[PDB]
Amino acid sequence: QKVMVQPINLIFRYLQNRSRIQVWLYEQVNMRIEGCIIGFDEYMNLVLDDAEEIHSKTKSRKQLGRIMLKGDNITLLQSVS
Amino acid sequence: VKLTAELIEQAAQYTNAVRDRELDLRGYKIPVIENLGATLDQFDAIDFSDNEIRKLDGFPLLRRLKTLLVNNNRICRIGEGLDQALPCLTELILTNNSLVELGDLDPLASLKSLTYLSILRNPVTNKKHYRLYVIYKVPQVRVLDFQKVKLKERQEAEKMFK
Amino acid sequence: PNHTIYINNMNDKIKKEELKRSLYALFSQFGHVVDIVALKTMKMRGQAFVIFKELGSSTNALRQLQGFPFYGKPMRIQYAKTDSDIISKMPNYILFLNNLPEETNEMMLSMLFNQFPGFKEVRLVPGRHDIAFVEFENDGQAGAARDALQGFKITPSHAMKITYAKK
Amino acid sequence: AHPPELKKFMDKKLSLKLNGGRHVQGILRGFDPFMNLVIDECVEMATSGQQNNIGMVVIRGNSIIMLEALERV
Amino acid sequence: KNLPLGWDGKPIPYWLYKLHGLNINYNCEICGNYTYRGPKAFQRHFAEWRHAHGMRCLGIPNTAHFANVTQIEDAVSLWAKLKLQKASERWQPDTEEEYEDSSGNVVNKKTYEDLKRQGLL
Amino acid sequence: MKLVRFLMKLSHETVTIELKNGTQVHGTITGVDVSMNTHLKAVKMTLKNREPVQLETLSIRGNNIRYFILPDSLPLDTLL
Amino acid sequence: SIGVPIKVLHEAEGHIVTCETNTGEVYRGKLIEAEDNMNCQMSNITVTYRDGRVAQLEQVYIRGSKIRFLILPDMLKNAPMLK
Amino acid sequence: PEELQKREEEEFNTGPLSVLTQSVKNNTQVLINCRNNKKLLGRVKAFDRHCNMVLENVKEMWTEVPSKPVNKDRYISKMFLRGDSVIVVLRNPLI
Amino acid sequence: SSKMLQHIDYRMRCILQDGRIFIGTFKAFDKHMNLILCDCDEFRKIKPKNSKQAEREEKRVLGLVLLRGENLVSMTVEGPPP
RNA sequence: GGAUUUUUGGAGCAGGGAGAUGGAAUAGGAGCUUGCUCCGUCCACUCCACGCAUCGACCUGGUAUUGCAGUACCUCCAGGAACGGUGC
Repeated sequence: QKVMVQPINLIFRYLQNRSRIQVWLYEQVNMRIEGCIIGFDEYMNLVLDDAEEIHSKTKSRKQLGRIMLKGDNITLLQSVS
Repeated sequence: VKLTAELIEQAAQYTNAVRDRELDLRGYKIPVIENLGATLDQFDAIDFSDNEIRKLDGFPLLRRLKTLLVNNNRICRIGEGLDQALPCLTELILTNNSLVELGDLDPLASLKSLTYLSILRNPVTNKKHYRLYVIYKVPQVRVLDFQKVKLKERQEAEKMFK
Repeated sequence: PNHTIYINNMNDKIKKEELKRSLYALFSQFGHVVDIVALKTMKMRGQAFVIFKELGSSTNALRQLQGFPFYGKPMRIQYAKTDSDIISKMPNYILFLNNLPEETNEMMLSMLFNQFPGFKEVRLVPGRHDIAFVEFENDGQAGAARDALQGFKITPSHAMKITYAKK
Repeated sequence: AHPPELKKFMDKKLSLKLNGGRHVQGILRGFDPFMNLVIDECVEMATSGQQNNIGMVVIRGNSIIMLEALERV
Repeated sequence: KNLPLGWDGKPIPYWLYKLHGLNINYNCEICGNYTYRGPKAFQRHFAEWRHAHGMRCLGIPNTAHFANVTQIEDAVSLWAKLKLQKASERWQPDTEEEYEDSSGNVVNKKTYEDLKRQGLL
Repeated sequence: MKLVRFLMKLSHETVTIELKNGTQVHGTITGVDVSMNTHLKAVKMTLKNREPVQLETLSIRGNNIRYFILPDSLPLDTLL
Repeated sequence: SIGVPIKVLHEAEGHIVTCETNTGEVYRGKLIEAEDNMNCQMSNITVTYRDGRVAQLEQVYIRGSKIRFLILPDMLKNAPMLK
Repeated sequence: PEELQKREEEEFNTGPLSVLTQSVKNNTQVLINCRNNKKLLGRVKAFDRHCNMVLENVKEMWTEVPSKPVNKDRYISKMFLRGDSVIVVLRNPLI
Repeated sequence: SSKMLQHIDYRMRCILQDGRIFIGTFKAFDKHMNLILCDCDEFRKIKPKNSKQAEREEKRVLGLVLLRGENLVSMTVEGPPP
């Protein structure tokens, strides 16, 4: 009936926007990855730009630049800009 | 008649009524309490329905036991080393038995795990202050003659017979 | 009669699992424990059934525990009207059944007459209605179940009683 | 090689438990045979009662071990 | 070479072995899963002992009617219908031979004597 | 090639397996398949802070194992 | 190839079962739609989240990747898988 | 098979696992870094794609808190390792 | 080989992802080897959080459990076949 | 056939502070055994912030139901926390 909006479609529209989002992680919901994705592949192993670790409890942000986070330790993201 | 590990391994070790591991040996009149630990740590209930066991004795080291049927037996007394061989024991149902005098209640109190007990149909039943002796000697008990124990009964049973 | 025995008339402030443990301890003696069908919903509260190995076992737990004290009120046990799902998936020798139904099913009549050590056969007098003659391959069995059936209920609209056939 | 059966649940509301004990409350919107159920109007629910609307969450089945229903669909 | 015996206890030559067709084995379930080489050998076995025993312990006589039925569930259903037919064609006076009481209504031999000697007829 | 096939050179072989739940056991395993599946036997096993628990026929998993120790009379190049 | 485990899951789907997940998320209810990848859809379930407030929800999507176990029909003990 | 194992040697040798490739062609004693914090030091005798390496002169050490953690240390010469419990396989430690 | 295929149908203590022991009368295997344990129970450590309180295990029974493939740490025999 | 659902793993780890409070017989170091001083692993009592809430089972007495059906688990009030894991 209704057609599929792929998660790769989400990531592709985000990258085309070159937008800044914060992403969730595994077994630790305290930390978020705040940055923009540069490109992609068929694998959804998230590559990132100007990213930083942002802690909930600690309240700090440690920046990496164009970082390549793991693909399996992704959960989702919120587009903040 | 020889009661062997034949009749203990061929015994039924499977889901009981309250969904526990029970091992029935009904229909033997087995008077010999031997060769039992070959339940192999996968059993909690040992049942000897239709037995003539000269008294209450003869079990192996079962740190797991959770029910035992020694009813319709020839229980006259009560043996000593019951607790270290049944620390997980709450159900030692010895009704239709032939315990007589409160000297058959000497090892009854040394267990810390007794709550669900039955010694029904014994001449220790209609004797005066018999349930009083029971409610004195059994601290952690909760199921006695299939009706709850009472704090009033415990007060009576501690206070009397000083 | 039934191997599924009704056990009820106890308290409700008692738990289903706890009363099940009590019933197991007090039922492995008079019969075998196959399964305790216990429902504590309101439509059937304070009651359960134990499915014993033998129908005479269940009715004998009923006739010995005919009001045995337990759990807030002397519990009453009888046979059931039918049998449980486990067992569902599984003085003389001859005696005239008076108040013998012109309606009874010969199957249930046979399970009644063979409650005892196996009966020989039941012969529901097919002339002038309301009579039967049943013989048992064990005369002690016949007399036992016929005396315990003096005034027995089957299809409770009547009492089906069997006495020693005359000379 | 078989797509998942979110078919009558699509375009409907689910409250999901993903790893980190987190919850994503949202609409079933998009997926793959990888079960990557993507929730728009999806909001996070933390350990504390704090909740932020995330816009459009493409929440991978990499972690989300639960999700309950808001309606019958 | 598995070559079967002759009277003088040697191999049997090959064209002769082929003629006798020993290669073919017959799963006789009645005989303790015995299995036979040689076809007429197989057949005579049905009256040989091992088959006789098999039958006795099966609970069904070694009458011809089952010979060449080797599976035991087939045997029991066969002998089942056979039993039914033997009981049918038997004339049993108990259920057939029938007696009117004096009262103008009829019963069988059995019930007639039953109520006769238990004090009415 | 893989060293899964090197561990396939183990039957009637005295080995020692340190498994995933802090386990360390001595074992003559029963038989090992291509996915490391090596079922233990007469094995004395001790997980994290444990006892010498005995298993006469036990089935030690694959990816839920950590380290394996082969016999001492075991030629390595001949085993891989 | 095809798993008699999956045949067991198919005989356990549709009615009251009780799945038990990784962190203690255990859902006892109608395990309606389970696909051989085990992403079990439960219906009218009572799930504990190991929290001891084992509360009743409806039509949950409990993945089987975290599923520690799954209590199935106690009536199919005579399965065609084992027999 | 044949061309596949050719490319396989080329992959283990001129790829990321060059550390273990040199541990095998050079007979180096290399630090296999566990994901579970148990440091085993020793050679590499059998090695392949998934980081499955068999180590000789194996010595396992842990930070064991009885306090201030001590280096629990033992040395089983021959012992195998699968690549799942491994986080790294480093050619050269300073010891 | 199918090693367990001889030891099935008996009450076998299967080990967990979290260190329990569950004696189910095991049935069958797979390529993922997901367990179908019939007449199956479980028991795990009732941690006292202390030493003057001692450690036990509270009894849990699932009956027949379809333990997903990610479970087994081991499979040993704790009950002969009934 | 080691990449988002099962078998090449996110596994490991550590229990919140203190009082001239205390036990280590056979087991810790130095002051070179005994005596005594200080020092890096727990539990019992007590102070905080009974480490904090939920719920479940139970012990206590009162309290509603007499009833036939195959159970995650079925009363209500009130106390206590003997026990379990969920958020910090």
